[PDB]
Amino acid sequence: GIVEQCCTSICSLYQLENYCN
Amino acid sequence: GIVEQCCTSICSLYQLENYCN
Amino acid sequence: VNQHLCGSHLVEALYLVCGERGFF
Amino acid sequence: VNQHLCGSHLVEALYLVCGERGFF
Repeated sequence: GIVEQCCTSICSLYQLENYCN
Repeated sequence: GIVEQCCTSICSLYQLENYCN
Repeated sequence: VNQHLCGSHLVEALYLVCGERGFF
Repeated sequence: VNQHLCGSHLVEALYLVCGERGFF
């Protein structure tokens, strides 16, 4: 999920945008 | 500048985008 | 630069990218 | 949530928002 993608690995703006309301 | 806007105060995505190459 | 976003830093990044509505 | 971006946290935010080209 988001913690694996952004915390364990490095994520992009577009990936973060996938989790917006 | 950007440090006054984002560090001293709180800045938005759009403000950060103003400083992109 | 440390490009990892964990905990409160991830939450700030999400509020930054998404706006006040925030996220799920 | 601490929404201030200083030092390395500002530089990370800029690399996030802008991409590799980065910023000025």
